[PDB]
Amino acid sequence: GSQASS
Amino acid sequence: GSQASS
Amino acid sequence: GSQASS
Amino acid sequence: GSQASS
Amino acid sequence: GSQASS
Amino acid sequence: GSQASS
Amino acid sequence: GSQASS
Amino acid sequence: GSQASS
Amino acid sequence: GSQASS
Amino acid sequence: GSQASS
Amino acid sequence: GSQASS
Amino acid sequence: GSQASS
Amino acid sequence: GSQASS
Amino acid sequence: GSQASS
Amino acid sequence: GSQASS
Amino acid sequence: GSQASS
Repeated sequence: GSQASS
Repeated sequence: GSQASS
Repeated sequence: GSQASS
Repeated sequence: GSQASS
Repeated sequence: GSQASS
Repeated sequence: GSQASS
Repeated sequence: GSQASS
Repeated sequence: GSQASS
Repeated sequence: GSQASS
Repeated sequence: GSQASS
Repeated sequence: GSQASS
Repeated sequence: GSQASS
Repeated sequence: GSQASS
Repeated sequence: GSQASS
Repeated sequence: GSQASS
Repeated sequence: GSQASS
């Protein structure tokens, strides 16, 4: 699973 | 699963 | 599953 | 399933 | 704009 | 803009 | 912008 | 911007 | 910017 | 699993 | 910027 | 697993 | 910037 | 596992 | 900048 | 495992 926050 | 927040 | 928030 | 919010 | 495909 | 594909 | 693929 | 792939 | 691949 | 925060 | 690969 | 914070 | 590979 | 903080 | 490989 | 802090 991939989580990306910006 | 993929989560992307911007 | 994919979640995308902007 | 896909969720997209903008 | 939001695009969601499943 | 948000794009979500699954 | 957010892109999420699964 | 956030990109998440799984 | 955030990129996450799995 | 991959987590990326910026 | 953050890049995470797994 | 990979974690990247910036 | 942060890069993490596993 | 890889952790990278900046 | 931080690079972590495993 | 690899940890990198900067």
